[PDB]
Amino acid sequence: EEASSTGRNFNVEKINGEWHTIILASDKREKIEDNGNFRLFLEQIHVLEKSLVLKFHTVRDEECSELSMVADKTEKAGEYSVTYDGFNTFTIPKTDYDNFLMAHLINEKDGETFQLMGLYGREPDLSSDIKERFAQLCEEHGILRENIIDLSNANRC
Repeated sequence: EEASSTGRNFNVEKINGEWHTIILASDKREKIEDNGNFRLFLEQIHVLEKSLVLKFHTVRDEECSELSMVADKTEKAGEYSVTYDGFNTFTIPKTDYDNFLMAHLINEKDGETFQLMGLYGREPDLSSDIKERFAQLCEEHGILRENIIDLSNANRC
């Protein structure tokens, strides 16, 4: 079964655990390119009562660096917020819990904004069919495929 974090049947505890950044997408490509602040490699999601603890690592000059963030539930069901290089809110428009998780995020910094979409997998890669479903979801948010970056052969340290 698949669900949306904003859906009536969403079970947040089922997204707990191991996750890997498979593909990142953005309408501001630089944010997820080699030195962008949003090229984050997810490692796990710890589901709490009113928040999610996200553990990521970044890379610079082939060197991994750990970083944790706490995303708090907001007044909108299925929506979380977190301060990081500006103010961010995100939802999970689609997840099947056991294979993939697709997140849609809005960042607001210095009076501006950009969208970030992420495809995370329980394993360090996902099937071409799931990757195609992600490209369709990105398209529905106005993000061109050329702004979608597959990081599957670059997510391990």
